[PDB]
Amino acid sequence: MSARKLFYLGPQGTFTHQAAVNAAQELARFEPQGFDLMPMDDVPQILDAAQHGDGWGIVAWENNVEGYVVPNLDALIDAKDLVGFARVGVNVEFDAYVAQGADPAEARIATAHPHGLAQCKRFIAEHRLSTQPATSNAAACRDLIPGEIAFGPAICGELYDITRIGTAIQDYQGAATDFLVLSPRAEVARLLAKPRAEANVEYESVLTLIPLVTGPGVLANLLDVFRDAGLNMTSFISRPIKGRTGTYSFIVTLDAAPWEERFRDALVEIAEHGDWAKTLAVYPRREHPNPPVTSWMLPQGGVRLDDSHLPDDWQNDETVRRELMW
Amino acid sequence: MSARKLFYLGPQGTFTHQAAVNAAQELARFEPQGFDLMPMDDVPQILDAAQHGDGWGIVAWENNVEGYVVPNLDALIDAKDLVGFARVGVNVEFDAYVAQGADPAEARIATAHPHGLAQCKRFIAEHRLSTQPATSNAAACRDLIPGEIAFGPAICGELYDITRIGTAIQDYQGAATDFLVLSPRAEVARLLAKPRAEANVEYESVLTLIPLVTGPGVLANLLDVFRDAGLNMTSFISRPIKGRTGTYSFIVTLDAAPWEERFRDALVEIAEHGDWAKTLAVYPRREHPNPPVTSWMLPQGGVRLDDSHLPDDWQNDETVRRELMW
Ligand SMILES: O=C(O)C(=O)Cc1ccccc1
Ligand SMILES: O=C(O)C(=O)Cc1ccccc1
Repeated sequence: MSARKLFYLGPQGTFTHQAAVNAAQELARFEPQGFDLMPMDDVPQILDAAQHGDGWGIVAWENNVEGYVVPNLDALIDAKDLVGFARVGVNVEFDAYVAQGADPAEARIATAHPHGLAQCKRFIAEHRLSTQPATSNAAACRDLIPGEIAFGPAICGELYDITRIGTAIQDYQGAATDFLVLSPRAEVARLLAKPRAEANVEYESVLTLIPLVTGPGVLANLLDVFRDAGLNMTSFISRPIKGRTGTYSFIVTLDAAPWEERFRDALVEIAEHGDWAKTLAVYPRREHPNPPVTSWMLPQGGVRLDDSHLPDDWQNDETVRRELMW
Repeated sequence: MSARKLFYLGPQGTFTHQAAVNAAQELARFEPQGFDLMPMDDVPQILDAAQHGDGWGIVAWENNVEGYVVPNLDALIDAKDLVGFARVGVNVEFDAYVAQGADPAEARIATAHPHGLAQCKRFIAEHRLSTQPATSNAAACRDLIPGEIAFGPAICGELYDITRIGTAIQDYQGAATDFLVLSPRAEVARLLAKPRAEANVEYESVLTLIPLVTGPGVLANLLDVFRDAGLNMTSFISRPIKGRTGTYSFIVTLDAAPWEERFRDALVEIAEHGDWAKTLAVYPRREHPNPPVTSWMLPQGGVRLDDSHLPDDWQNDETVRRELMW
């Protein structure tokens, strides 16, 4: 009858804690009696407790500015019995805090994890603060005393007796981390019985593929399979297999559920070629902004030709030579 | 007549400082009068000074455990006039240090950047140390006083009056970061005149490609071009174009120089399709370990069939259903 435990990277107040709160909200219907959010010291302990069946884990997956959390990716790849079934986002915003009762004019020190101080340079500038490092942004907000300002997640203001003096004060606008919720596979299959039965098309999957061949053409031959099946991808990365340099796996995120016939037929083809395959996550399809190509702002330099009216002798232009280095 | 300046992420003692030392050695023949290694506060300042023509920059590129340094990747993508021309590695090993004259039995505190303490857990355990955070591992070794042990790069022992008591004491064996050396493009083209003239095949390139089309098949059609040209890839990642979600660029690392005819003909084809393209780096080809496929150790679970003798009704095996979630 107990609350479903949701294990996240501690301590209390981290962005991963916020992710757990968000997850508990979106997943409320799966666990009517609610969730018990439990901080853990690290990610391997989270996976272990999830895989033992004590509850669900939530782990940072991808940030749009910093990329994948590669150790988490690698750990999920090699888990014996976990799969992702929800993907939740947390905007990376830092608030500024003082110890309750402390006067902000008297703060001379900014405290946060060094990566947090790096994201709040302007604020530190504008307030003439020195910097002191903390083990985490959250620990900084926990340990606040007068004469300091801590930078941390919005959630810290809920958890500790601290006074918010600044909201979303970080330099960069628009960074966000996505997190996956993880559970043993049989449990998830059951949770997915209805959409699987309804052949619901509104799902995304994350898949790892290892063609057991090397050399030119291996990835092209693989991806032709997804093309010919009409499967759209939204993220792709190559990784070594278990840190071994010179080995190659591929992790794809696609706009399909593995029960869809086109997906099924792709995987049959890939598996019958001998490639190793594993589905790492299946979760409801997020709605992607689709800014049109004609509105895409391209990076500086580079070569771009008008495909319907090509320039003459374009291959020898000095600027082309520079950008392509040929 | 001066030393060539080499700008790296400060302060003195960082792994990036070690990378600069390594770079100065491998590149000694380009600058007979030697190098002046200059620490800078951040990467954008490094790129700026490189692009202004004050000297060369060196920036962290990819770590095998943590992946690409995505902000560095993105910054190079958008530079107006920089290209990489050397790729140097630094093994991630931490040494343990005490203030000169201090007795190691009396150390009660370990100091490092939190990511450094996280990589040296066992040592901290085995020595009954509490932990204190520092802004960087290097800063920890700089600021050493008795009763502390700092964890930092080998180079710290050269730069500060500190006594090494432990060598490569970190938990994980075998992590390494590669760094790129950057310079304006005309300068690099000149540096590459000989191998370009000799049509030297012993180079690798990093390339960013942006097909100006969306939907299924876009990447497959692109990569078919590299297949048909016999170009082998060793790394691949998708990225948003300038943080914009729903836009897509691709960054490939390949075993060819852009002057090679097969490479040239690939890029002609890609450019005449309308895709935007930019070469981010060209540098001597590193020798890749090529462990044979039959020796590849695969991750736990997953589906792998014997391609020459397939199992019967394999698509309905309970274990298959679990690993693929269909
Ligand atoms: O080819 C497709 O499926 C596309 O949508 C392009 C793509 C491919 C892989 C990652 C991101 C975008
Ligand atoms: O298809 C090839 O070129 C391969 O070598 C496989 C591959 C592709 C992309 C990144 C790493 C390996």
